[PDB]
Amino acid sequence: SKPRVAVTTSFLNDMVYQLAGDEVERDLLIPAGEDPHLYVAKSSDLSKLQKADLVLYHGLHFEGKMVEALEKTGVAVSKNFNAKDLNTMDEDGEEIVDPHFWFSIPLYKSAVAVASEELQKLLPAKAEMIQKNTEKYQAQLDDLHAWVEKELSVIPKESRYLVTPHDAFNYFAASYDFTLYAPQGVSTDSEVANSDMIETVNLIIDHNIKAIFTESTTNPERMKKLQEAVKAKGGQVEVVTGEGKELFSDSLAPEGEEGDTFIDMYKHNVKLMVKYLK
Ligand SMILES: [Zn+2]
Repeated sequence: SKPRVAVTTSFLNDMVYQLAGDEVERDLLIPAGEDPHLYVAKSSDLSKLQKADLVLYHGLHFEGKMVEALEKTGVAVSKNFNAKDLNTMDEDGEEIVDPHFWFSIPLYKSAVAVASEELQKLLPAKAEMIQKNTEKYQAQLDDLHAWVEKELSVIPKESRYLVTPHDAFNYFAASYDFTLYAPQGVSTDSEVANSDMIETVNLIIDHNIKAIFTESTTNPERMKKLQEAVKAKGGQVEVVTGEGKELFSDSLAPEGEEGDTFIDMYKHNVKLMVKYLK
C-alpha cells in the first residue's frame, strides 16, 4: 500500500527517510559500502526501478553504469543545479562533470529540495508534514555547515591539503579553502595511472604532507603503495586507514554504523581530517 520509492545509494536512502520518515517504502539498489561508479544494474535492479512509484538518483553519471536506465525512469536530485555549481575536469577531450556534489552542503540542500518536492506530489496528504520535515532537515544542514567550519578552522593553512584515493572531494575543498590531490580521476572506473601516483608523490613532497587518507569504497592498497613510493623518495607520510579510520566518499556506512546517516558520515569525515592534519 505504501508508495515505493527506488533509491540508488545509501545517501538517498537516508535523505528520504529524513524527509518522508516511515511514510514511504524505500528500495535501496546499491548497498552501502559498494561503488556506484561501477555498479551494474542486474535484472532484479531494473525490476526495482520498474515496480517503483518513484525513482530517485544523484545523476552527473555518478551511477556511471545506469545512466541509460535512470534517466528513463527516475528523477535526479541534481536536476536544479546550474552550470557554475558544477565542478568540471578533463578526460580524453570533453568537459567531464564531477558527481561528488554532496560535500557542497549548499548543493546537497538543493538535492534535498528536489527530493522533498517529489515525495510531496507523491503523498498529497503528507505534503505539509513532509515540508515540515524538510525544513527541519534543511536547518540541520545549515547548523552542520557551521559545525564543519568551526571544526576545520583548527587546521593550519599549510596543512590544508587532503590526499584521497580518487578525486571525490573537489566540492569539499572548494567549500573550505582546501586543496585535494588524488592518484585517480573523478570516476573510479579506470586504472590507477602510475604517472598520477608519482604526480601525487611529488605533490606530497612539495607540501610536506604527513598523512594520506583512505576510503571505504576502494582498495586501501593503493594508498599504501602510494606511501611506499613517498618513502622511496624519503619521504614519510602516514596512511590513515587503521580500523574505523576511513573516509566516506561514494557511500554512507551500513545501517547502523557511525557513518550511518549523511550528517554523521560528514562529521566522521571532518573529525578524521582534523585529527591527522591539525
Ligand atoms: Zn567517487
